[PDB]
Amino acid sequence: LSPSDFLDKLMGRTSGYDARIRPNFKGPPVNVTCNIFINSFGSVTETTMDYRVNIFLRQQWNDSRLAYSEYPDDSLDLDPSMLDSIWKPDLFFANEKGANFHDVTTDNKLLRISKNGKVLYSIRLTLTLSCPMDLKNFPMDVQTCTMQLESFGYTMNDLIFEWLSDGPVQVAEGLTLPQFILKEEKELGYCTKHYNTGKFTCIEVKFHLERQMGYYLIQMYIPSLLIVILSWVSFWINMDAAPARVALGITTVLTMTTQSSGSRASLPKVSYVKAIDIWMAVCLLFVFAALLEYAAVNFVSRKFVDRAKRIDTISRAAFPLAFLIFNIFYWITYKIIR
Amino acid sequence: LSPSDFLDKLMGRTSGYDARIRPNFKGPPVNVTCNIFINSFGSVTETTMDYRVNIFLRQQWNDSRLAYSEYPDDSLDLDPSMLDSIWKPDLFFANEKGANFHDVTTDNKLLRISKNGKVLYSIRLTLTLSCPMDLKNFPMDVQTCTMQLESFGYTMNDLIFEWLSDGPVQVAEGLTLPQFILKEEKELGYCTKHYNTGKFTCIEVKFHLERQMGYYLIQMYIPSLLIVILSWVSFWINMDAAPARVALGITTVLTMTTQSSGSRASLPKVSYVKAIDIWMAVCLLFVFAALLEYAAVNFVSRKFVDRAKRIDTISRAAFPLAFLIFNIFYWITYKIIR
Amino acid sequence: LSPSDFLDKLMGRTSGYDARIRPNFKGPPVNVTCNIFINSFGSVTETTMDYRVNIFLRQQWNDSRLAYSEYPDDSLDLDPSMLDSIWKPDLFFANEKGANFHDVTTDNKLLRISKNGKVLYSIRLTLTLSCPMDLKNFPMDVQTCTMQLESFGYTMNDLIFEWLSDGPVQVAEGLTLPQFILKEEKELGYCTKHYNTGKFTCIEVKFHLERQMGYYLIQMYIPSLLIVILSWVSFWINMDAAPARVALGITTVLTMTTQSSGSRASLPKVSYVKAIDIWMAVCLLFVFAALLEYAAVNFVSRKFVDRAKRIDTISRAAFPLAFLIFNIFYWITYKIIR
Amino acid sequence: LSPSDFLDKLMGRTSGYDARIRPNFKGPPVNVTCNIFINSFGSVTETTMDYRVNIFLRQQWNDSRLAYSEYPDDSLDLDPSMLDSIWKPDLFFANEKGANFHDVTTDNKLLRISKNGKVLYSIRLTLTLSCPMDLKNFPMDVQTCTMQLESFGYTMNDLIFEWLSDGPVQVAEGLTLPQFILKEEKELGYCTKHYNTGKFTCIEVKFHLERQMGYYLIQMYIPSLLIVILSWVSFWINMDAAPARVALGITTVLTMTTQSSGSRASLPKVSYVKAIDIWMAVCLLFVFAALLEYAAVNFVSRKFVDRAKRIDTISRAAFPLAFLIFNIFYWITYKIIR
Amino acid sequence: VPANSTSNILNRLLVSYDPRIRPNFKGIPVDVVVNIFINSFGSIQETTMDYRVNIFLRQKWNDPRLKLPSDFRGSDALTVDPTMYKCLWKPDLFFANEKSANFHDVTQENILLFIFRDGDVLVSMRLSITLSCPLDLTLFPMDTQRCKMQLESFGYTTDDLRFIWQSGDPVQLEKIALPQFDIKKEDIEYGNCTKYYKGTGYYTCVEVIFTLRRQVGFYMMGVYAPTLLIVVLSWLSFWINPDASAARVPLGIFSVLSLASECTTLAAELPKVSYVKALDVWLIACLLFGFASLVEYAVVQVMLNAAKRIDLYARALFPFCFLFFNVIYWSIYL
Ligand SMILES: *[C@@H]1O[C@H](CO)[C@@H](O)[C@H](O)[C@H]1NC(C)=O
Ligand SMILES: *[C@@H]1O[C@H](CO)[C@@H](O)[C@H](O)[C@H]1NC(C)=O
Ligand SMILES: *[C@@H]1O[C@H](CO)[C@@H](O)[C@H](O)[C@H]1NC(C)=O
Ligand SMILES: *[C@@H]1O[C@H](CO)[C@@H](O)[C@H](O)[C@H]1NC(C)=O
Ligand SMILES: *[C@@H]1O[C@H](CO)[C@@H](O)[C@H](O)[C@H]1NC(C)=O
Ligand SMILES: *[C@@H]1O[C@H](CO)[C@@H](O)[C@H](O)[C@H]1NC(C)=O
Ligand SMILES: *[C@@H]1O[C@H](CO)[C@@H](O)[C@H](O)[C@H]1NC(C)=O
Ligand SMILES: *[C@@H]1O[C@H](CO)[C@@H](O)[C@H](O)[C@H]1NC(C)=O
Ligand SMILES: *[C@@H]1O[C@H](CO)[C@@H](O)[C@H](O)[C@H]1NC(C)=O
Repeated sequence: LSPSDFLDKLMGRTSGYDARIRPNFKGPPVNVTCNIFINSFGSVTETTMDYRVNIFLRQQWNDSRLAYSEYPDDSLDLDPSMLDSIWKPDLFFANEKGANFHDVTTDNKLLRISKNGKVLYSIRLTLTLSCPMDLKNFPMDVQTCTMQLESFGYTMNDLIFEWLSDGPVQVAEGLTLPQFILKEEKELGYCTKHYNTGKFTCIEVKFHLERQMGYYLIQMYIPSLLIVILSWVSFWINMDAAPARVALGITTVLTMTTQSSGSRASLPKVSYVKAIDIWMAVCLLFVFAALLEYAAVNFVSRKFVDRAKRIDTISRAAFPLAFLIFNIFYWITYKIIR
Repeated sequence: LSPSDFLDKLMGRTSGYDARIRPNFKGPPVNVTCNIFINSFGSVTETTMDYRVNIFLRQQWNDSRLAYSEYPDDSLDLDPSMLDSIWKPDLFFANEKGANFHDVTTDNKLLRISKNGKVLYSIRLTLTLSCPMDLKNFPMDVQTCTMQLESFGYTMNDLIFEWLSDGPVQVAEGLTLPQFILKEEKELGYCTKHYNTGKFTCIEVKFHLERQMGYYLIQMYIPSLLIVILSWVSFWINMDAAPARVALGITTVLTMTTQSSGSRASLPKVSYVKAIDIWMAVCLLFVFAALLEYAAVNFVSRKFVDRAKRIDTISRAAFPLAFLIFNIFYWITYKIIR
Repeated sequence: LSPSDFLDKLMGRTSGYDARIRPNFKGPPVNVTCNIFINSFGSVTETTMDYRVNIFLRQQWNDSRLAYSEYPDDSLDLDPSMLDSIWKPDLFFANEKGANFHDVTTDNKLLRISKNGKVLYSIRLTLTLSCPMDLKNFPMDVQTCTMQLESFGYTMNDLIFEWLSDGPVQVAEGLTLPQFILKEEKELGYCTKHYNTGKFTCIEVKFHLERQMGYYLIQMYIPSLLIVILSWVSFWINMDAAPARVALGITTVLTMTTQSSGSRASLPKVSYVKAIDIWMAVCLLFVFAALLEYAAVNFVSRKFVDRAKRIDTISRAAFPLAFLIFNIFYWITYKIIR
Repeated sequence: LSPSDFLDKLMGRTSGYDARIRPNFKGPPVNVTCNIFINSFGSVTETTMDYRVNIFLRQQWNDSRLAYSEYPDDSLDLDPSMLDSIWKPDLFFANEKGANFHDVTTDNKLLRISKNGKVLYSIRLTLTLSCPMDLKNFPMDVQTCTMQLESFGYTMNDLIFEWLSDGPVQVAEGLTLPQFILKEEKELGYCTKHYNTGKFTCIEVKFHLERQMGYYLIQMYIPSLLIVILSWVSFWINMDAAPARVALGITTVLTMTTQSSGSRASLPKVSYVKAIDIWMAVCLLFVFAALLEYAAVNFVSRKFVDRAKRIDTISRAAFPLAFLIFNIFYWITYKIIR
Repeated sequence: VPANSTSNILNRLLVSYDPRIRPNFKGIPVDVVVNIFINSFGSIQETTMDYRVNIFLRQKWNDPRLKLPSDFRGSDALTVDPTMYKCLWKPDLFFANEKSANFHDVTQENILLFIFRDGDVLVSMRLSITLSCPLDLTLFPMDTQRCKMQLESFGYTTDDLRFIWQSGDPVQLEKIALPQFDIKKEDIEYGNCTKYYKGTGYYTCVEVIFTLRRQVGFYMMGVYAPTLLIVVLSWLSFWINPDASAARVPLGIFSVLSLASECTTLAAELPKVSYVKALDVWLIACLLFGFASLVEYAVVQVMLNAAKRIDLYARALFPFCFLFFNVIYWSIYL
């Protein structure tokens, strides 16, 4: 009746249990029920195209070799120490760059056994997973970052993963990311990797991540706008103020270049065009057209100053309208219809 | 009488002790009285929202099976290498991002055993715990960081955590942070994680940190203030010497933009607005407005020079008072709150 | 007949199978066929001159004393635990900097057996391999990054690795490199290293990575061109507005120098000159040339204004011509290689 | 007879072998012959004063017990897994900071045994060694990176390391370095450490690194020289064309101080002077003196115009000559040394 | 048989020698003599307030159970395979002002072991430890830091264990040389601290304290003299006549621009500290001096609407006050 003798009979040395032998050997495959609980979510670095998660992974599976009646308790708590004696199914995260355990004062595990053998195995992991990104519309991007639970040694003919029915993927009440806002609607599916060695089972949970514009807004768009307003003040100037108008235009151009360098430098290296780049280059071309408009009026000057002031007023009344058109088109095409 | 046979009879091989079984199996739960001794504190980083500590964690409990009546000495210290045969409770930190031990010349550990059976297990640890910071008022913030001593594999029905009555959390005499002011008001609260499996205990300790703004002040605020007074003295120049004002405005605005870029670089990306960001942006705005007023002066002045000098004098005499009222409101509303 | 006794009679305590002794001892070598699956590819930092891969090495070989007749099924999968108890060939990557396995919930490795004696061993790995770069044409380069598999402690007389004939190197469907682009053609070969000990076998794959000019172009080339045109603007201004052109040229020079320094220092330290160096240096020269043109027209004038404006307009109408000629020459000499 | 019973009768639990001792205990010491084969070479950074190498170290020695007579062969190859059962001479690199084995598919080792007991033990090791660097002449230096081998628990009375007569140190064909030029003059020697505990034996090999100056040429020296040769044009210009000369001087000084700050802060922190710093300071001072000369001309020319033009021509014909003589001494004193 | 019977009858499961039980159990304490050897020293990253030392720690003590009878009569010492250092009792030692440490295992565990006849045991273990020493950066280029290393015990109280240094030559090092600092091998003060932790008892701790002096070479070469020449140039502008007065303004701008860039660089290069540093003192000094030159130009501009007289007073006052400031500054922060 003693616990030590009972465990020894169940799975210890004196038991007769074998670990390398999955349940139902040379028979039907296993049906594993996997869930998780997310605790820490962040380190979303577009540089490495990765994100960090700390998860209380949980796997349930039934092995008929663990079924008793001595201890009438339906469930049972064990010590992670001898856990390695039982058959714990192979598993990995095909989209992990570097993974780690957590070993602090004991092995972070939970081995809960029922009266029939419905083993439950909890394991606390940290994962630097990878999710490729499509930044065609970067600041307003809706990124889909995945986690793939997938077997490695045992094939689908012997090991079959599948999610839980109620609350398969959870999160910690009070979870907020600096930049993004994690959605409550996660997508669940199978991926079913099929290599040449055989058909390996697999899972896929996709988290949708919406990027809060706040930072890029209060840091890039608002400056660029103020700079364009300064350039329009420059538009609204006489012709004989060469130094002042030129100083204003060049200040605008240079601060625009600084903001563009910042934007393009806080990001990874890619081959396509980013929205922030579109906006920054458009404002840069606006201010450059202001400078070139001053140059044109100065060339026309040396009646001609009449037509010069005419084109000056025309530009003053037009370029605000062109910037309004660009603003409206841009915002409706990125933030409204997408 | 012998020490080695005594240990082997108490908690070794010949003993009837099983290191995988809490006392009172399927009985009342054991209540561990944890406590801390922080040896250092630092590496606080607002980038990854974490800090770092190295601590002599301790936890003491009671197990009757370790009662010895041979050694009359009440207490007793043992070799750390014996822990591999004793029941040390499972314990992890929830907000942990990365932890480790420190095994230099021995795996730093301590086991003490009283006569009635009371046990004390102490261990040195180093941990990069996570502290989500609310940077609404960044340079003057009061960040509330947490440490959650949590359990794993032992429900609240079998394992309970509780602080020590007197002086649970201690500190070292020469404990000082580079840019923070730690407080002796450390909050002790219950955390009581409730997962789907069961009710797991969790004990939180909260540190109230106050950032000291010496560095930020002398590195950003003071240079920006100097550049703004520079853009001010740009007014005391004569209009006919437009190159002076041109060069001064350009030199001021470019430096202001570069310093704002450096500021944002020293900080992470975040949706809400940061105080220092407000101040940097408004100083850039005052530079913009001063250069714009010079431009409007040149516009009005091709009498006209009379109005130009009038507005320039009004500016040179009032703009400082506007900066002053803004600064007093800013400091009085972002200093007395934090 | 339980599978425990089966594995015991096959490779366990019984069977006289000593993993220390390779098959065909004092006989012919062990012809290993090793193929690869590439799950991820990236972190190709030019500064470190290396590249990171997460691969699934799956090598097989036909040894003896592992065949059987108990299970009529041709194929067979075992528990990865026994993988360490049998002979695993000794191989390494002769161009690796830092390599590791991936153990999460189990040591990620696969063992498969057949009835004829064949064996398959597939061990996930992450390798930070080394690749030498010839950056003489940096933004347009086709790098031949090589991965070498070789042996250690087993000569070509006892262990030779020969690639698989059909589909030896594979890649994931949804693979995406941010900067470079990967080809579907890999170059397989033998390097057959010869040390002072004996002859060690070797096999090498060469991936052709072709760089995308997107980011480098949108970040350096386009702003450099816009700044160069900003400088060119100095020729349209009136000659009497000396301060305007002065400030313009000075700002152009300073910003171009900053951009060049940044872009150059972001790259590694190398003697061989790069094309980006050529471009930034010639743009620097062109800005300096506009400034020097202004200086020389001042030197000419102070009816000399006629000759001054003549040289000024000659510059304004010629410098862009030379810039465009040089641009087409540069692109046809650096881009045709592809 | 059989390889299993053979390796049992030899250096196995059935044999009288004792791996906890050296050969001929209480007798003469061992004459260990060491030799290393290099594979890679890099990470040479003056910041940490280190350099990285991955080497196939090799130690040959004598162990009379392993001599056998069952096989006709003279040399035999064994399994690395048996290495841990034979003697091994303690060995470390006294000038290391971080060092590691490589574990990929195995523990990368090699263990040959000749019929005369001559053992050959080879091990792959990656080493971040340290090199005290003397930067008296930084851009053109001849460093003396060292590698030391020495025991730690066996003294000269028992263990004696020795190089190999022929081909003790090799380098893999095709090896190239980014901005260094490895020399084939690798000078060997004995360091013979003498501690307060014994007379430890030792070996050392000194490589000669000849730095490349192409990067520093095309990034610092050539830009500085071009900037100075540009500034010189200001002298040829009349004292009336102020804006030209002032713009030239000011932009030259600004770009020169930018180059100085960059190329001075991108270096380690050393008290002693450096050739590159001498050159940067001297060019900065040349352009500074050009500016101060224009200032002195302005002051003189409040006849005076005659003295102004005389000083102008003197400067125009001297400063190039001053730079020529200084450059001559610089190159002919910092190149003749190597 | 030769020397294995020795090793076994001395310490193994074959003989009754328990590695877990300290010597002189329930008797006197254990006096653990100590002496260090420092092989490499540096990586002082003020950004983290730490320094790295690669050393050959050495500690000896007594253990009567490890006595060598005439069974070994060839020498007074004895060296065993380091692999058995884990089989005999060891003193539970650690470093308190430690952030991250590690052994050095390359071709073997770099451990050394000596045994004598009187029972005197000696053990050494190469170690690369990254200690921490809080910096007092008030005198930045002339900081006389005192970076420490306090070896503590753990598990054993002062009633059983007790550390003490070696009489002569306790901390050795050979041909040391650093890029920034200059250790004073004589000013190597060390002594007791004897931690006391509530709840457990008294723990022993012995500390070494190296006095590190920083070389002002790099800063005197890279910032101080440049800024000095900048402020000197600022004075030359006064000579220019106010009539044109179109380049004196950018000259004063160079006196502000360059100085601010230098301050920003040297600030982003050093750690974050509230207390002001002599470096920033000198920087803001030269900054305000250039600023004063520029505002004096502004005044003479407004004075032109006798200005040359103001320039005279400027040439008279600027250098005098600047040189008094430089004198007091050097006399303070020497
Ligand atoms: C596992 O699940 C599959 C379908 O999901 C089923 O066909 C099979 O019988 C199951 N095996 C068990 C429960 O052992
Ligand atoms: C696992 O255990 C048994 C089947 O052997 C059954 O009672 C239980 O429902 C199974 N759970 C599954 C298949 O999810
Ligand atoms: C822990 O506290 C509970 C309170 O419900 C008590 O029943 C139990 O006896 C305590 N533990 C011990 C070891 O007494
Ligand atoms: C353990 O139980 C004893 C009673 O035998 C009690 O005195 C002691 O306080 C308990 N330990 C705790 C509560 O930590
Ligand atoms: C292995 O292949 C070689 C050809 O490279 C051949 O000579 C040898 O006989 C083969 N051995 C086996 C066992 O297949
Ligand atoms: C595979 O096995 C067959 C027969 O057992 C043998 O002839 C052959 O050499 C082995 N190796 C390969 C690569 O086929
Ligand atoms: C090793 O070298 C020493 C000194 O050169 C010599 O005395 C000794 O005899 C040598 N050992 C052997 C094996 O002879
Ligand atoms: C090893 O021993 C042999 C004797 O068989 C001797 O000839 C040789 O010089 C020795 N060399 C070394 C390195 O021990
Ligand atoms: C070290 O100093 C402490 C100071 O209280 C003292 O108690 C202790 O005995 C000293 N250690 C010795 C003398 O070995």
